[PDB]
Amino acid sequence: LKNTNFWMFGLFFFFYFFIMGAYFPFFPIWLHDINHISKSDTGIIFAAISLFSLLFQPLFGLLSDKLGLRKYLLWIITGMLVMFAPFFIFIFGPLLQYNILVGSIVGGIYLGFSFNAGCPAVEAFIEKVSRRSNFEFGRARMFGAVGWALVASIVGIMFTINNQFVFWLGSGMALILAVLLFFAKTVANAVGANHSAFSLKLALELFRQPKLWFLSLYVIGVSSTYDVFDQQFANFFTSFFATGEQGTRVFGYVTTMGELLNASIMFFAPLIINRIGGKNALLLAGTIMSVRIIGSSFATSALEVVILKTLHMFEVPFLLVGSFKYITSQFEVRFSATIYLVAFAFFKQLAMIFMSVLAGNMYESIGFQGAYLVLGLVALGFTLISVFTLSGPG
Amino acid sequence: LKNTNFWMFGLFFFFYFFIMGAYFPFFPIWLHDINHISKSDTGIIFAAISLFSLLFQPLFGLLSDKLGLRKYLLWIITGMLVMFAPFFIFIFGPLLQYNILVGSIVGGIYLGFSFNAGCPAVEAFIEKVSRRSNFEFGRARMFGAVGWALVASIVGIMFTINNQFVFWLGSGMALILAVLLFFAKANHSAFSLKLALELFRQPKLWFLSLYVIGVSSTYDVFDQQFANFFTSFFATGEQGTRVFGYVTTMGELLNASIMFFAPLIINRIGGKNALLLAGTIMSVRIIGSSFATSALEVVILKTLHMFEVPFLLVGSFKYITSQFEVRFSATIYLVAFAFFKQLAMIFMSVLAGNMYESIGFQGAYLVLGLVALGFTLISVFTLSGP
Ligand SMILES: *SCCO[C@@H]1O[C@H](CO)[C@H](O)[C@H](O)[C@H]1O
Ligand SMILES: *SCCO[C@@H]1O[C@H](CO)[C@H](O)[C@H](O)[C@H]1O
Ligand SMILES: [Ba+2]
Ligand SMILES: [Ba+2]
Repeated sequence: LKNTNFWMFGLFFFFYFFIMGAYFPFFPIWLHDINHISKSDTGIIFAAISLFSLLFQPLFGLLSDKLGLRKYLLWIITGMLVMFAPFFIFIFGPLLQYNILVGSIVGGIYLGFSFNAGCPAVEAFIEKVSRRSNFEFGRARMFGAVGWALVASIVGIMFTINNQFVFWLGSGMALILAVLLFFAKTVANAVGANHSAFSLKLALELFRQPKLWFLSLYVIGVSSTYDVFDQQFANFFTSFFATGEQGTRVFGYVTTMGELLNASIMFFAPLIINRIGGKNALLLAGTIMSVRIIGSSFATSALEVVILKTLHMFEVPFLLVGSFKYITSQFEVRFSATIYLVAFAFFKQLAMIFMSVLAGNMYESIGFQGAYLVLGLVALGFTLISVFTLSGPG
Repeated sequence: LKNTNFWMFGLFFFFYFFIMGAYFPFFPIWLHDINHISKSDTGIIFAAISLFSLLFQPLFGLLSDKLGLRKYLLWIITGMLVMFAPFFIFIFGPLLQYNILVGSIVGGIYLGFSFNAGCPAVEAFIEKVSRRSNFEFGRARMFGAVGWALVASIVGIMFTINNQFVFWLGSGMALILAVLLFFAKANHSAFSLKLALELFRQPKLWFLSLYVIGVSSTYDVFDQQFANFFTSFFATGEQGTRVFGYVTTMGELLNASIMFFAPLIINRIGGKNALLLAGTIMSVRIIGSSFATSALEVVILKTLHMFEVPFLLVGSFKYITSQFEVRFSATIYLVAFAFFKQLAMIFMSVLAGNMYESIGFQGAYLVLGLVALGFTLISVFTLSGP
């Protein structure tokens, strides 16, 4: 309402999703369209993205939650963010062009994990400040969602003109804006509080129950398959458009409009989830997941691929809250700590290391639409197996 | 549009007016409110400010224009700017508190002239880069005006909390930002003694000089310590700087908006009338400040400074352009606008500073408001006709 720390972190949510909004959606276009990198090479890039995510994400889930609460980690993340443009334009870009991809990927994910493994730890850090004060994390998260939307259109429109200055703008937002939010720093009943910790015996007891294994199979079979599908979908999407400018213009307009569609539906989504149930609503996401990949295998027009892109926005709430309420309804509260780590974060990244290579090589071999039928078949395949992930009903 | 040197120098306009926006408007408040310096002492500080300006400004007008074009001078200015905070917090601040003002003023203006005499030379150096390329100086100067406005509100709001870190921010802005702009690296006039001697032969200069000394210097001195007088009308110490921060920021947006449409007015009214209009609004503010009673009344007096500026910037330009030979313009700016104004401001700052200690702010404001309006009435007859 008037909380001084609220604006400190509300703008921090906005100015981080500014740099997040610049990098992530326009990352594959910057590799193929701009850096002229092949489909197999991009497959190697995204495999290394998932590898550093598998290493750094569990390290931050133990740090930020326990010792990291003293703002030390958040400064390190900002230290990398300050040198956003003098990395892509000066270090990252030429290392890829050097034709040695193996040498290049290592140095590439060192600044890459600040968004992949970095963001959940930053979102967990602002989750703690919101619980300490009056302001709610839900309204604080929405402050940043507009920053993701504002950039997506601005980068999409200004890309073909000069992508170099949009990168040169993001680094500045981490420099002139992020530091200002850092110098001005820091009996209670919480509405939602997750003060959890994990151990080897907690994980060993989690391995005793088959519930985890059937859940893991959905995370690997369906989710990882779909997550890999989106890694290089942008290049396939842009191809359907009249010009090179027409591709990025519409792709910029879609992620911006899609975010407003996502937040609007994610709002009314818990009402639906509670009536459908955790298992059934999770499978609702799996159908709208696989229908997009399998629909992409027969894609013919530009307005047809626009309709396919929006499906991703109908999918997200039924999997964000869908995964939450499943663990909440089918697992002990104490186990939730290992669950996110073991399945949601470890098994998903391990599957995404190999799946990204195989699909990346499939675009080089059988093409986009060719690979989409293979991945669309397996995602729908595991979705049909997920109907009987507990016991055979009657 | 896409000029690589435009962004390298447009941001240079922004990040300099960042440090300019920190120092200049909040300089008197840092002396009286913070350093606890008297009105007579501040009068001595501003006299030394005008003395180093009278010495360094003519030296840079000959350097940057001729030899200085090889970026050597711009590097020296940045060398002082890097040590902005380790000067005010470490050297300048204690020297004043060492209750020896004479010893302190000398060392104070060595970094002080980097903004007073420094800025016109920086604005002239960048005027040359704009002339060399596609991008225009008019749009490049505006790039920096937002930097002056962004800081003014940020310093005004954060001052009472910790003024030490805002100073610690400006020095870094010259360090991490200005150096990066250095790795990535028409008025062609000259002046002489005979040009200046031919200038003294014509009475036009003397009548113009009298307006620059009588009216302008009087008004410029008035603003040197007005901020302290303004902050007094406000509910708290926080209320003074908050509104003073909001006013210079809003006033800049009001100034740029009106200076845009101003040349249209000037060309219809004439050069003399533009100066006569600027002088009336100048003296009315000073004389109005002598009877000031409320906080929203002083806010209205502060905005009048923003109504005045275009009628004197372009007002002075078109007068020389319309009543003097193009060759003479080089000396004109040095002789009256820069030398006579600073010489008058050396003594006027001492006398007015001593007047606040003697007859107070409002008291001094009637003496200065009477003379400024006095010279404005004589400028109706003295100044060269339209
Ligand atoms: S750490 C949160 C970032 O996740 C992304 O958030 C944006 C904008 O808020 C969109 O919701 C994307 O779908 C998420 O991947
Ligand atoms: S070299 C600049 C001196 O002029 C001042 O510039 C600031 C920043 O834009 C404002 O225009 C002030 O009104 C001027 O005094
Ligand atoms: Ba949570
Ligand atoms: Ba000029």
